[PDB]
Amino acid sequence: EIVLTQSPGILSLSPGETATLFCKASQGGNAMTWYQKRRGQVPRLLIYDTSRRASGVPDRFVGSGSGTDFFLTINKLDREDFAVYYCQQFEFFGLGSELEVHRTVAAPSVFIFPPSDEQLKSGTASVVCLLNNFYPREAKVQWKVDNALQSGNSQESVTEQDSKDSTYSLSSTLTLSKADYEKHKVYACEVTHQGLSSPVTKSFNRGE
Amino acid sequence: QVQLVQSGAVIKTPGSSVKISCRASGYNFRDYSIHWVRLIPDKGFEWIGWIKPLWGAVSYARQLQGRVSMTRQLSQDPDDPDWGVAYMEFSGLTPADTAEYFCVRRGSCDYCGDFPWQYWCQGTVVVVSSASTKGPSVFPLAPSSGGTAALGCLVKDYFPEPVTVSWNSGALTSGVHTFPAVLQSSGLYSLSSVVTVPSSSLGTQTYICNVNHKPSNTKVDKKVEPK
Repeated sequence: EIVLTQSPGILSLSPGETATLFCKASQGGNAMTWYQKRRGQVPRLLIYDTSRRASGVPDRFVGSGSGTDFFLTINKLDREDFAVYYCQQFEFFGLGSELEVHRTVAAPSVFIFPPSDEQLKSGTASVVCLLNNFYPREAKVQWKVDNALQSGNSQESVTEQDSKDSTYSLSSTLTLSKADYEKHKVYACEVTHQGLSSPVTKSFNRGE
Repeated sequence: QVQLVQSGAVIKTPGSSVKISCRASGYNFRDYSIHWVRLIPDKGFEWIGWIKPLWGAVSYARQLQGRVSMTRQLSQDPDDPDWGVAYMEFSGLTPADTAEYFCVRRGSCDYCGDFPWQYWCQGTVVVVSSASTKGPSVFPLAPSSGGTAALGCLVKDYFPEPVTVSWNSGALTSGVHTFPAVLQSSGLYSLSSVVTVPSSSLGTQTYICNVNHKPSNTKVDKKVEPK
């Protein structure tokens, strides 16, 4: 079988710049195919036979390579070019490289939301921490309950990169039983992010 | 223009089989192979197999053999005889088979090989789960106070996807983030929708999130106010 290894995993660049994406095959001598997949859209063939552009593909997409090393070059990046790109040879595929929009670092605004009494009435407590409008996407959110770090009991979700301001938002949801919730006082989410000179903490005291 | 149109998304129970159709038109159906490929969350693309419509000869990915069957039907319309339908049936489904399935076809140029797929069906989402259809509970994420405040709605414990969320019946859109749903360990989905607004307005403006879950025929209007 052929193993295709794409890099980098994420590429951060601005409109107008040129992106270079790499695909290394475990076997040499075959031609390379590339696809574009914009978020939520059908995949689109870009390049076949290593360097030939598919139907309706603009000339700023340039495929090249030889042996085991293959490249997709995207000149003068357009807003639409920010997408995930996959390489293929025969039935084998790379795991994809994401091209994302670079912009200035932006610290998240952080908010914490205690669970509602109505949800508590039902036996479960959801505590939510919102990190709004930040860049880059990488952030560390730590839940602490009475200063004990919580792990394995929260789930995160992240928005798609905003099409206009290139920021992300993230939510982390700590889920506890009502009995567990009511045994502790201080609930806090600590956020660590490049845009912050030191970690930011938002918290509340249960029933206060 | 070549067109590949697939059958709609479906929810399947583990142990089930799913049969997906791909109506192909705009070219001579007998002249080109159709492939099937699946895009699996967190795992990427997996080629499933191909079928050649003339004799309906097939080739299945070694790792899927025994679970996949491809067949085709050729148009029986005398004044429109060149289109056809390709079918793929996938059996013994597990949650790991939850994916988006595509039928695809090669380009028709001289240097086009068999695997560069110029034409794609719109995809068919297959969710494999033992969960029962269930509408969401909606809970408030209440604003805690010039500055800007955040508020939202927690849409919890529904199946299957999707739920749609608007605010104030669509009149409020600026600053709304409705997060991708997460699958909880219970097998049920959950998401939040949040919005940032002026702290100044918290006493003057009303905020209502409108939640619609069509699979359960569930509609909820949740008014969210300061705690």
